[PDB]
Amino acid sequence: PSPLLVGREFVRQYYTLLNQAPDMLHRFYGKNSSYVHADAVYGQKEIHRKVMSQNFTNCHTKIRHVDAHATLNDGVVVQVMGLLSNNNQALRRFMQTFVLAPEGSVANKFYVHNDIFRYQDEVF
Amino acid sequence: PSPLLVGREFVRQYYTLLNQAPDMLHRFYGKNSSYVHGGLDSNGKPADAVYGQKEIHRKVMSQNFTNCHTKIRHVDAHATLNDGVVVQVMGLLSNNNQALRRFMQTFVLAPEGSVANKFYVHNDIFRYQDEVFG
Amino acid sequence: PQYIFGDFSPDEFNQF
Amino acid sequence: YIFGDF
Repeated sequence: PSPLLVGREFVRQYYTLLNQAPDMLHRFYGKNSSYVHADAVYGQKEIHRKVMSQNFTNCHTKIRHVDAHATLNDGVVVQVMGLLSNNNQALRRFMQTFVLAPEGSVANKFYVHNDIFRYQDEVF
Repeated sequence: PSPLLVGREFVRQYYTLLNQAPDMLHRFYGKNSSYVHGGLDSNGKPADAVYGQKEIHRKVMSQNFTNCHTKIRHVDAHATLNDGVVVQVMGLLSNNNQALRRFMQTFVLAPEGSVANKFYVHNDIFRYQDEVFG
Repeated sequence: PQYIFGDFSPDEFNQF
Repeated sequence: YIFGDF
């Protein structure tokens, strides 16, 4: 399984679903999953709540670069650099770090174990 | 072993050693690790990573790090599969006493599992913002 | 080889 | 904590 291709494809599903139906975003994750976007919320239920607390509506993303390498235990770690615009607003730079774990049983199936988002402007 | 405390200490060491003795950084990495640190190829596309303690040292050397100063602005670390630690880092780097450049980076640490409380760098993704955005 | 992420209908990400 | 071999 090729990390770059996995990573490009996840990236395309995730951001696309962020624009189209953020209420479904919770399905990329598993029971152990960590979400950070300020403590980290864990698991699907709390991630759905936190996703929905952010009120994403026609949220657009401009993806400038994706790095995706093999990680321990057949996983894939992904760093994404891009710009984000919620609800017709100004685009703001961010980075997002995902860790994608093979779902174990099923072939070519993965889930999001980690998701760490941070705006540049909230740091510099 | 607290990840936020581990990530935060690892970053301390990494960027201290980068300042003092870049030629040693490769000692952080394990036989399967990956590494990038910005750069564009001749087409203007972001450089590819390289692999293995050997190649990572070549590529570090090839980067000519000299009196490398770093101004950390953000560290966040979290347990990941098999006790690992994903760490996300944003800061500015200055090489050769020249200007400070924004970067965005991700580490995956793995236990050396031989010992305890010991880790090596499995993944190191670093990019300068200026080569990617504007 | 199409990759799957998470639990989804088949074809969730073959629509546009 | 320890990182790599030094």
